[PDB]
Amino acid sequence: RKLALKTIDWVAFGEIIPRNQKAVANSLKSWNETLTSRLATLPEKPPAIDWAYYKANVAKAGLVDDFEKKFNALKVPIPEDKYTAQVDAEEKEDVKSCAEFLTQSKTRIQEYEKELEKMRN
Amino acid sequence: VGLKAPGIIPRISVREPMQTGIKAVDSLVPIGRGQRELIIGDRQTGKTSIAIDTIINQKRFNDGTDEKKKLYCIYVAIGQKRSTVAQLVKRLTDADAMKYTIVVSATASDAAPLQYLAPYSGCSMGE
Amino acid sequence: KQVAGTMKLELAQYREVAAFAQFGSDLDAATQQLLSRGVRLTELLKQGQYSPMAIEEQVAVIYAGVRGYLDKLEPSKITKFENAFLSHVISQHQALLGKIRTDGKISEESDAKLKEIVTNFLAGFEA
Amino acid sequence: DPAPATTFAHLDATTVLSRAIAELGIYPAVDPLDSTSRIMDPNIVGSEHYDVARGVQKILQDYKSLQDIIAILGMDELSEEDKLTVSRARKIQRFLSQPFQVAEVFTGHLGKLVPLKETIKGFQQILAGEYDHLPEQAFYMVGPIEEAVAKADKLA
Amino acid sequence: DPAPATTFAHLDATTVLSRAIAELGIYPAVDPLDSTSRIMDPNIVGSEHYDVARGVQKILQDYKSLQDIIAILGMDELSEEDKLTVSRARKIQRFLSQPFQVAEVFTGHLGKLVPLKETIKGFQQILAGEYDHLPEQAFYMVGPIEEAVAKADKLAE
Amino acid sequence: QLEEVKQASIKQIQDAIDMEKSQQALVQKRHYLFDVQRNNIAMALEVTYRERLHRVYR
Amino acid sequence: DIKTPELIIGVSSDRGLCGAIHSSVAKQMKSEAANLKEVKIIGVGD
Repeated sequence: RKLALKTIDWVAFGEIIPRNQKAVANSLKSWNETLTSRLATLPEKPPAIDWAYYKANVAKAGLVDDFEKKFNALKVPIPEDKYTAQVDAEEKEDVKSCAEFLTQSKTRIQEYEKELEKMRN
Repeated sequence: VGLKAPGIIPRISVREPMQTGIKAVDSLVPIGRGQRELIIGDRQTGKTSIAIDTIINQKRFNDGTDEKKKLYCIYVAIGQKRSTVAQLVKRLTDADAMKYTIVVSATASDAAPLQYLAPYSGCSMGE
Repeated sequence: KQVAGTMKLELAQYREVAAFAQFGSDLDAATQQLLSRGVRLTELLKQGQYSPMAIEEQVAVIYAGVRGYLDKLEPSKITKFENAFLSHVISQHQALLGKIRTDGKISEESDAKLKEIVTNFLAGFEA
Repeated sequence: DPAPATTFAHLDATTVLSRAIAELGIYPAVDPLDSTSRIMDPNIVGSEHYDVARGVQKILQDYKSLQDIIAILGMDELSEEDKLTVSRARKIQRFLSQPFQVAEVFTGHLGKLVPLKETIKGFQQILAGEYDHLPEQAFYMVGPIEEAVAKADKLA
Repeated sequence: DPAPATTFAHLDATTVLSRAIAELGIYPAVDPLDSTSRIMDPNIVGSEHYDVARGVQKILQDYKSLQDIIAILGMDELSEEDKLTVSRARKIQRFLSQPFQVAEVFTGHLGKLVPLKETIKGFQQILAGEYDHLPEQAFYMVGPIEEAVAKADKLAE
Repeated sequence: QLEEVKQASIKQIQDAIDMEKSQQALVQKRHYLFDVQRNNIAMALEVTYRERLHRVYR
Repeated sequence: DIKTPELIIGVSSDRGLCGAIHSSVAKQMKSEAANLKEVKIIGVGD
């Protein structure tokens, strides 16, 4: 693991015209920050083991080898995705925003500015 | 140990800072190196802590490759029971700042001259 | 030196303003600010048990308060902020950190880098 | 006295029973700004403890600062928040008063023993000022905070 | 302490620097109402000096008396004539403060020095209560009084 | 006369501003929100796999 | 007798270092203050 990245956007937070999440985003960013700091903290890697020399200094040297093989050959799986609708249940609710609220909002605007012109006249 | 202090001439006064990571310290009673400064206070206020964190702090400097900030740390423990000391050692260990560190330890135990001597010892070692 | 001179001074009054026209309770904004600020600075220097740090960071955060930028907030959030601010800068303004460390000083530019950064960080702290 | 002075070095937990406090009648008679434990740490025993304490230690510490000015002045023309807090500090003090099961003969009072949580809770609550609409003495010789509550009723 | 006590005998001019005053931050940090020369004179230092000093010393001493009210009973607050003196003393104090001339390295204050008459005079003006329209901090850490006047101006911003 | 002139002037630009400010925000900030969280999600897991490879070997 | 469905003002001294005069008024103005429309208060003394 390894995971990529989007910066704070406070404008975003407030707006969520899916009302059922309005609070959540404020809290959810702060949950994020928990991860953000936590990841920035740690490195990815320990070292490894020179089993040859440790076998020299372990008289039960079989052990070093056995655990060596199992460990070094082993790879444990990255904590696995369960959710990826985020992108989606957004970008669709972002259309929800645009088309649905874009159109209605832009069409309203036009009438306003249309009467003003003649009101400047 | 009994080697006496040098003269005037083999010195050059300070003009380096010395840093502890302790904001207050470094700021307000800003310290340099070669100096002498009293830590004065009562008991386990992290009595020690003060030193420790500083030392740990020097770790990054010791992780520097300086010798302007790469600071070899010397800890004289006078009268400090082994347990305390143990913890202490351990703390450094944990911090492993110990690698650039002597810990001269005359714990609580030690027949009196021993505690007495230790500083001087540390001193020679530091000179 | 750049923040601290002033700060020391400021604290001096701040501490002082506990004694003239106060032994413990009274009011006026000008001065209240000084207190507020002061209180903040207190936090800002308030560095709990266990804390090795690097000076520019320290300055970094210090700068925020000195340059009056959080006065607003409560102490409680300072620390939190400070931390937060730290990963932020650490990460991002690692650039900047590079610089400040380098210059041994904060250049005016680096300052500016702070100014927006901090403001923004604060803002980010919201916003 | 040098003897104790030395001793401290060897301590790890210090129990200062405090006669002043004792004079305040209290058994418990400790003064924990004195009675300190190296092993009292945000570390070793939680910060909650520490902090809840730090507020307490603080408040008390401040209070300790205050009593003397107050000694003259009372707290009368001295800020109410302080008044509150002082009283609270004290309440907390009182709340620390704890009966002795062994010395029920001595105390009259019947021992109390309080597991940690209720301990935390207690202070956190008092600290919350939640309790505070209450009598100081309610906090006296309690067991858990409930008992103070119980007692509050019993008072008022 | 017996030793200094003895020492005193030998001394004919004593500078007792007051750490409290030092704690009051000053530099002039001195004890002033203790820093003497038995050899101050209305003749030899002339009476002007002498008197000025004595008056001053007095006022400071007086001021000290006023301290007694103020710590617990008011600090921009009580009676006012005394205020007048308080402030005056305070100015005097500030004026008594003079920059350090090498610890400009530390302070950034260029040290100052004032030969005697301008000084005596100096205080006399203050004594004359001239600068009362003028306020305190302008007086701090100066050499001659003008510099304080100047400082006032800088301060009016 | 002059009153009505300004009354429509206010109301008209008012609805121009507020609607156009609504429009611009929603795209970016919602775009915002999606990528931010993804961020957060993904990060965690990076660490969590890794840390462990340490923890274990230790 | 007079009435209104509707100048809450208290009177205090300028200075303390006297009783609970202040405390009282301080209290009792506020003690009121919730109840009433045109909530506005005037303080004589300080």
